[PDB]
Amino acid sequence: SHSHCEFAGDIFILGGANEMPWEFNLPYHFDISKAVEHLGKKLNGDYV
Amino acid sequence: WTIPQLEEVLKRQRAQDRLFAGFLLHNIGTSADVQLFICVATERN
Repeated sequence: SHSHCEFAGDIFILGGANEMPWEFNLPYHFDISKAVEHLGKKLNGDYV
Repeated sequence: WTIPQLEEVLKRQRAQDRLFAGFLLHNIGTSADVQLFICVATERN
């Protein structure tokens, strides 16, 4: 039938060979709202 | 359809053009079915 999708963005993270391994103990927020409406949906819509 | 009147039907069937798909299958150990899906452009489903 179809599968309609749009590109959102790119996120870059540093990483070292000898780095003291760590975890982000808190979540990170990134804006996504650019293309959810471009996909023909409202902010409270459904998507993946 | 007895013998002397189906050969022309077979000739007609061969004369009209056809499309086809090919397989090279072998033993798998358990009898099973095969399903064909025709993916077409629009993404792809």
